[PDB]
Amino acid sequence: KVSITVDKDPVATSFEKWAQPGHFSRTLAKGPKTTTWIWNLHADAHDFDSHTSSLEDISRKIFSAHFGQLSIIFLWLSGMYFHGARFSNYSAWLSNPTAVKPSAQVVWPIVGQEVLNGDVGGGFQGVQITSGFFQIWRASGITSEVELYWCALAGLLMSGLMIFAGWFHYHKAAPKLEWFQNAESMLNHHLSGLLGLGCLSWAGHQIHVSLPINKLLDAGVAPQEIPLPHEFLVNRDLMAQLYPSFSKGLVPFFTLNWSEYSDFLTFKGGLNPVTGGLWLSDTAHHHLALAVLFIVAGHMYRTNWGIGHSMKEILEAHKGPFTGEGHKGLYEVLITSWHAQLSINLAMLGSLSIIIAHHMYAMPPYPYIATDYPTQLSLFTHHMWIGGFCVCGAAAHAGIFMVRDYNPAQNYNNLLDRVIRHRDAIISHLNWICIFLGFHSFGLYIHNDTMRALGRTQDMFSDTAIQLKPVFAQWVQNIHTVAPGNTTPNALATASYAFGGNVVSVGNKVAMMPISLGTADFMVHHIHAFTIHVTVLILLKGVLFSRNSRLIPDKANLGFRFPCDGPGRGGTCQSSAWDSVFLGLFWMYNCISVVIFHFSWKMQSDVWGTVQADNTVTHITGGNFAQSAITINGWLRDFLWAQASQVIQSYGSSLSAYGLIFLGAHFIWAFSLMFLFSGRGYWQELIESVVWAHNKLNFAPAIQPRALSITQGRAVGLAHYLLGGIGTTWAFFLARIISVG
Amino acid sequence: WVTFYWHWKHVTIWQGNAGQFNESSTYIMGWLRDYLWLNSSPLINGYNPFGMNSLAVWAWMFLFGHLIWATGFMFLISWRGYWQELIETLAWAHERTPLANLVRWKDKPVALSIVQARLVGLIHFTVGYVFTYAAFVIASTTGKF
Amino acid sequence: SHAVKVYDTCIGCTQCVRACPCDVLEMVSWDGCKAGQIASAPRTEDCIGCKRCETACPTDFLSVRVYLGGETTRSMGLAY
Amino acid sequence: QAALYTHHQYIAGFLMVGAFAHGAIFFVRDYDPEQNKNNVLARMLEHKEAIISHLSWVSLFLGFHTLGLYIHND
Amino acid sequence: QFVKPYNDDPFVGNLATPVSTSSFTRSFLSNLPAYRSGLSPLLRGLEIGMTHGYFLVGPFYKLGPLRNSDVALISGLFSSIGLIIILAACLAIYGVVSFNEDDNTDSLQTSRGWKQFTSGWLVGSIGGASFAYILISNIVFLQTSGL
Amino acid sequence: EQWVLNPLKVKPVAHAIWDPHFGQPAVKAFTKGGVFYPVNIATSGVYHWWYTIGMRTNNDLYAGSLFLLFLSG
Amino acid sequence: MTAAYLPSILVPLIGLIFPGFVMGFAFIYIEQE
Amino acid sequence: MISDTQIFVALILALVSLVLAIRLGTALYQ
Amino acid sequence: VKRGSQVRILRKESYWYQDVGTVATIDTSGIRYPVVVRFEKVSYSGVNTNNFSLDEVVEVV
Ligand code: CLA
Ligand code: CLA
Ligand code: CLA
Ligand code: CLA
Ligand code: CLA
Ligand SMILES: CC1=CCCC(C)(C)[C@H]1/C=C/C(C)=C/C=C/C(C)=C/C=C/C=C(C)/C=C/C=C(C)/C=C/C1=C(C)CCCC1(C)C
Ligand SMILES: CC1=CCCC(C)(C)[C@H]1/C=C/C(C)=C/C=C/C(C)=C/C=C/C=C(C)/C=C/C=C(C)/C=C/C1=C(C)CCCC1(C)C
Ligand SMILES: CC1=C(C/C=C(\C)CCC[C@H](C)CCC[C@H](C)CCCC(C)C)C(=O)c2ccccc2C1=O
Ligand code: SF4
Ligand code: SF4
Repeated sequence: KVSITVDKDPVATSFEKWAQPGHFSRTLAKGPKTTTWIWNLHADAHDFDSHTSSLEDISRKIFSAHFGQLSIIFLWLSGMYFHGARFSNYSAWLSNPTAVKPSAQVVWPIVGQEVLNGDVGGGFQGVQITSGFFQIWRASGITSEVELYWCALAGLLMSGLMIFAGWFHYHKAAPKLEWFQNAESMLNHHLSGLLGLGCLSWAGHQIHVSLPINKLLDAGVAPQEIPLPHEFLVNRDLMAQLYPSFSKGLVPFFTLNWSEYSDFLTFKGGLNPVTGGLWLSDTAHHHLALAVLFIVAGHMYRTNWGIGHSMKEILEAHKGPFTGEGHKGLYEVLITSWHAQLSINLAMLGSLSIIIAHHMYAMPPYPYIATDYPTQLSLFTHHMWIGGFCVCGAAAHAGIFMVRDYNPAQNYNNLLDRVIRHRDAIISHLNWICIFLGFHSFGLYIHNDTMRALGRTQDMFSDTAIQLKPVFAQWVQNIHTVAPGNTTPNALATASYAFGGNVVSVGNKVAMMPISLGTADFMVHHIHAFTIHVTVLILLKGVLFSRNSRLIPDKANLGFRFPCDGPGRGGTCQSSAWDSVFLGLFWMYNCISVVIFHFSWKMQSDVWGTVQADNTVTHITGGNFAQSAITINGWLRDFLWAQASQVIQSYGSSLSAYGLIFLGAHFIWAFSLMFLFSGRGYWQELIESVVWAHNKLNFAPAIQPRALSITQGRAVGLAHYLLGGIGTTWAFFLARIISVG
Repeated sequence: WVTFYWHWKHVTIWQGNAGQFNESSTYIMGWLRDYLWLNSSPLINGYNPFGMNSLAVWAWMFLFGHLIWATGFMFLISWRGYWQELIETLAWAHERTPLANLVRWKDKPVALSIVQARLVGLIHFTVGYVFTYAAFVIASTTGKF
Repeated sequence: SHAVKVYDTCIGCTQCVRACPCDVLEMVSWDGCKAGQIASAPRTEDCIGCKRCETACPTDFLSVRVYLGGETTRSMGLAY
Repeated sequence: QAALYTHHQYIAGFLMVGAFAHGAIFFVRDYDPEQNKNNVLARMLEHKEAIISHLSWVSLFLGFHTLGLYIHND
Repeated sequence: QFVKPYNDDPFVGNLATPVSTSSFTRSFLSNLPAYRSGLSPLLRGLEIGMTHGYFLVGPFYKLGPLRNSDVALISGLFSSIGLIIILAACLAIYGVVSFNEDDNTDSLQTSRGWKQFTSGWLVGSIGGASFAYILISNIVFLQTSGL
Repeated sequence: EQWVLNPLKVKPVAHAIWDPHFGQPAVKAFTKGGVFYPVNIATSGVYHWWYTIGMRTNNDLYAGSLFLLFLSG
Repeated sequence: MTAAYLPSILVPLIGLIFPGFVMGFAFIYIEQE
Repeated sequence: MISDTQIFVALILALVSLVLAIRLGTALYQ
Repeated sequence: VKRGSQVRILRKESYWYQDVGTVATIDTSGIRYPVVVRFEKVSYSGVNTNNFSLDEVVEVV
């Protein structure tokens, strides 16, 4: 029976434990005999599975932590909306979106930092923003700072509601483990209610608010002259002027005469010629269809009334001759381990973020976002990074589940057991494929470099030489170009003009044009494959060998996160599944850096640019990519050296902040190498000398100073490495694109 | 640091614009822009899509130094246990691959020792350092004068 | 192989013997400590050098020391 | 001229690192405390803590303030 | 059902899988020269080298430095011969280092067996490279890849 | 011998280049120093050093090399 | 037979034959009982 | 300007030095 | 040195060399290192107690 059961007043709200750091952990509650205790406090703060053995307690803690996170996100959104309302040039941007740079942050004039308040436009000077909030609001139909103030108020109220809910559901009414372990009910409700009703409500908002307001805005009506959303709601005649099918009413809907709504529910495709974004009338139909699909999908599982499925039955029924027991035990694993669920959800969320980055650039969904090049580049790279981090976290939590919550007794001859039992084959084959891809993807660049440096330019892998044409990708692009009217008969235009078609230009600037793939694209795609495969190798090898290996037969006893097993066996450094995540995070950084560099160069060289009166488009770099992206020297010179000029010549301008952050990120990246190349013994001995110096003056801390643990040193090195590298790329990208766009 | 200082001061004096050093040496952006970025142009243009010159060898060695430096980063950051558990799987694969198990190693393939890996990474790092700066100094001086 | 040695600071706690993944350390009789037992390393050819014995040692600097010496198949822990 | 200067400076740094490495190797292998009973070498070992701590202090001093001035100018 | 222990030994580092222990796999492997029964170590090397030099000639011929020249095929054959000599040297040094002089009666795992194998491999490799050279030089299809 | 005449204008060549990987563009690019074959231009200063010492002809350098071979032996 | 032929006669030797023979002999020596 | 005879004399001296180097290498290896 | 007395350590290999601890017990059986010293400062291994001989400890004033 799916039912609600809670414990009333399980934990008393009191500050007693606020003054007892480490209370959650038995080893830490004692006190800080050394400085390692300080770091352990933070390292184990949110490891609820190591505080108690009670799945009920862990689930309640996770629920309340989720409520706190939602409150934080609502506060973040309210802050962005309030800044748009109060410290922004949103009205000027609405008046002239193609001339004034969006800005919603202003700095104070203290030490000359007022230089950062650049001339963005519209009689306003501030910090140019690249988050796309202006376009989000324009699509939503916001045309005033009053509406943004109300949005901020709603965000603040929701943040308060979320924090209150977290406190209430931890200290006043904490649901029980039976409540938590309702996968069927939790998926039915999420799918139908959350997703389906969310997209249904958004479809209603788009149909009643966004569509007419944006129709008038594209027609050129002034934002002050456009009527108000409630006016549109209550004046069916006014809305019937813009979309003449509202005079029909809901009778077509309830009689299945849905063609009557073709005026505002249309499968049009392409991009809005005026705004350069997707048709909001297409988005409304998209979201309505998604709402129907999700509400139907949310009626698949059994809750209380007999109708539905049981995921246990489905999984146990799905088994074959190559897999023995098949998916038996997975339902129990997933309703008894939070870490398995976290791994799955993180992997899917990260892959979704990557997919979102791709689709949000080839099909700009918001008005005037396509020609806002800083926004496009920033969003693409941001979501790529979030996706990579989420994937690495999925690997980490898969390893944590394997070490902690994996039970061979309950996993016998099922898929998990069989994977463990032939892990050697998987890792060996992935190793071979990684080496093969590395060779045949990077040795090609090395070959081109050597031939160009030897003057044998006819022996290179180039479009003007030996060719490596991505015929399959070109074939797919041709399919998508010809689909409108042939394989998608009732679609007027292609899904994206990147596949092929005509250039979409807004404000004498390219919004989206066909992206041509050649030898350089073939090479860079195969390098992407190489990097992804190596990252997967590291993460999967760690996860599979988390529990045991030929080297360390008892590794689960050591744990998920341990430094080593000593200098024996030749040396067992970094053998755990945590160190696998550490190295795989390095490799994810490599992969995503190459991906975002590819995007930046390709889009600046073959998509983005200004269209002349001739109809010809001159790109930001002008075809550099085809003949330069085939050599590492070409990447070093025509991309890094060439495009770093904007960030290194930013001093004295509003991008001087970008220049300073460029330098600081370089500093942090280098500073990471001190932790990454070094070991604990040297620093402990140096601390011994420093402690002697302190003792010579008859004083020294009661908390004995200690060098960072080995794992903590690796973590600090990795964190500083990632911060420095990503910050360098951040400053470089933002400075370059804001200078040339 | 020492050789950067020497080379930049002398390059500015040689071209007669000692004021460039006098003014840009006071902040790190000056070093990054007016010394490295500014003087790397002829070197990185040693060979390009439009041709090549005698500085192509120095450009190639520049990239060679970058490569070996980053390779040394491998040995300095990644430590033994991971590679020892990977080489174990590789040995298993070789032993159970038909037509290749006809061949057999005479020395058991093992991962590098801890001190050995430190030394190898240090050697790669040092070679990258030295070759990169040799290429930069010689090529930039020869392309500017 | 690695050279494992025991010193008189031994208190007979036996944790070194219990921590050894192999079977290299065993308890023998002694009169120098209250427990009347001292650690000994008869099967030093099976030592791998993990120093778990060293980690599981409560005396001010260790009563048990592992000096890593020549490497063999057993010392290197090579299952192949 | 630039090539020669860089060459000889790098060689100098290598040689200095080697000199200190072999001093350490001497301390490990060839040092006889009973022979060097309370001479200059034994005294160096005696106040190694003071030496190392003051060297660390001067290093931090120089680094902090040089980097701080550079960042201020930047 | 389809994946089982190797040779009914659960604790050997191998699994019995369709790719590893199917009837087609076993027949193919047992009929290859490296495993066929009856062949002397010399005949095994002969067949293997015949097979290998033949395909070695192609890559050099069509992608070597002198591929756009009149002498592309001769250059490819001569590079194939060079690589064959290098690999024969590899085989010889491997044989002298790995196999001691004890006599196991030419089982391909002996000094004499491996010497015969490497001799046959060199002869067959050079012969196959020459045969491919002749065929390419005399057949236009092979020179143009069907163009 | 042709560097001792105009040392401020002639580039000193270290040794000839024979690399079977060079293309004709590379050979032409490296053919400098007044010679007619690809060469490397010395950056060691041995030309200036020997000129100051008193070496003027190639026979002087050859005799020095012979003596140093004898000394190595 | 002039000295101009010496580079073409020697560079292949010093760069392919000497390394190959040295590697083979060193291999035989290091792997030898 | 450097004659083939001069180069041959240099090569002969180099060969003598190589023989002596092999002798020294053996003596040191012992 | 008696029970409950402050003693300074004289063992050079000791984490507490030239440091003061409290004698917890002195065993007269005749073992090699009878005295037991407890310290407030924990060592690197995490132990705050050790066994010392009577010649490696000096009573403080
Ligand atoms: C003339 C001076 C001199 C002398 C006589 C010695 C003598 C010695 N040193 Mg050394 N040493 C020197 C200078 C000197 N050193 C310098 C300048 C440094 C600082 C860099 C060091 C640092 C140093 C350390 C840290 C150690 C020694 C050790 C030793 C002893 C063992 C040597 C050994 O293991 O060979 C090593 C054999 C080799 C073949 C070296 C291989 C690696 C080299 C660097 C080559 C790498 C470059 C690469 C091949 C180039 C690639 C080119 C690219 C284009 C592809 C020996 C007594 C060791 C010892 O026994 O200590 C107790 C030791 O631990 N030395
Ligand atoms: C420093 C020494 C050295 C020398 C002298 C050469 C010489 C050569 N290389 Mg290069 N090469 C070198 C180092 C060297 N390489 C290194 C270190 C690498 C690794 C990056 C390469 C990688 C490389 C590649 C990838 C290629 C070359 C090729 C070539 C050829 C030049 C282009 C041409 O048209 O020839 C080609 C025309 C021919 C007629 C080839 C005839 C060669 C004969 C058969 C050589 C005799 C071999 C000998 C019997 C072996 C003895 C083995 C023993 C030592 C154990 C030529 C044979 C090209 C080639 O075609 O090679 C076959 C080529 O594709 N080289
Ligand atoms: C839904 C997301 C999610 C959730 C709920 C969790 C939950 C958990 N993770 Mg995490 N994890 C995630 C995503 C997530 N993870 C991702 C994306 C990754 C990949 C990087 C990881 C990788 C990972 C590892 C490798 C490990 C965990 C562990 C844990 C557990 C304890 C973490 C802790 O105590 O943190 C407390 C919080 C901190 C220690 C703060 C860390 C923040 C660092 C210092 C960087 C912050 C920089 C910040 C952005 C500012 C930069 C700007 C600068 C100028 C200041 C906990 C169950 C640990 C575990 O289970 O061990 C048994 C563990 O070892 N996770
Ligand atoms: C740019 C990189 C970098 C930096 C900054 C340092 C810094 C340092 N190293 Mg070095 N080191 C590096 C790379 C670097 N290292 C590398 C790659 C290695 C090879 C593994 C080493 C290996 C090494 C060793 C072996 C030793 C040092 C030592 C030192 C110290 C030298 C004295 C000094 O400059 O003090 C001045 C301090 C600095 C320049 C750093 C201060 C950074 C900022 C400006 C301080 C302000 C912080 C700010 C408020 C934080 C806000 C952020 C927060 C909100 C999160 C210092 C801590 C020696 C030492 O410890 O001496 C005491 C020492 O023994 N380093
Ligand atoms: C150590 C000094 C030295 C160096 C670095 C070089 C370098 C070179 N010589 Mg050689 N050469 C030298 C001395 C040296 N030479 C001497 C003394 C003579 C006179 C006998 C020659 C005569 C000579 C000729 C005739 C030719 C070269 C050529 C070359 C080039 C290719 C290599 C070759 O074919 O060698 C061949 C070398 C010999 C047959 C004899 C000399 C061998 C020397 C004495 C070996 C010394 C080894 C060293 C002391 C220790 C090694 C250290 C170990 C760790 C490896 C290359 C630029 C060829 C080329 O293409 O030039 C452009 C070429 O045609 N050299
Ligand atoms: C003469 C003159 C002319 C112009 C005016 C001026 C005032 C400059 C006047 C005076 C100049 C003077 C006094 C210059 C002073 C220079 C001096 C003292 C230079 C000394 C540098 C010292 C160095 C490297 C020391 C390096 C030490 C090392 C490796 C030690 C290694 C060792 C260790 C670590 C363990 C023991 C064994 C061993 C080998 C000793
Ligand atoms: C696995 C798979 C999937 C899809 C289908 C596909 C067919 C591609 C299949 C793969 C097939 C493959 C890889 C086929 C490759 C075939 C090869 C390499 C065949 C080689 C044949 C070699 C031949 C004749 C050699 C002939 C040599 C001769 C006379 C030599 C003669 C001589 C010798 C030996 C010595 C003295 C001189 C003299 C008399 C000239
Ligand atoms: C430098 C270094 C140290 C010494 C560094 C220590 C002990 C860090 C202590 C720093 C202080 C206590 C932090 C507070 C001051 C900082 C400037 C503030 C930023 C840090 C907070 C945001 C947490 C190690 O202990 C170590 C251990 C293992 C591998 C590598 C290393 C390593 O590289
Ligand atoms: S741990 Fe140290 S003390 Fe305890 S028994 Fe083993 S050796 Fe003796
Ligand atoms: S090292 Fe590992 S094996 Fe050798 S004794 Fe100590 S514990 Fe037992």
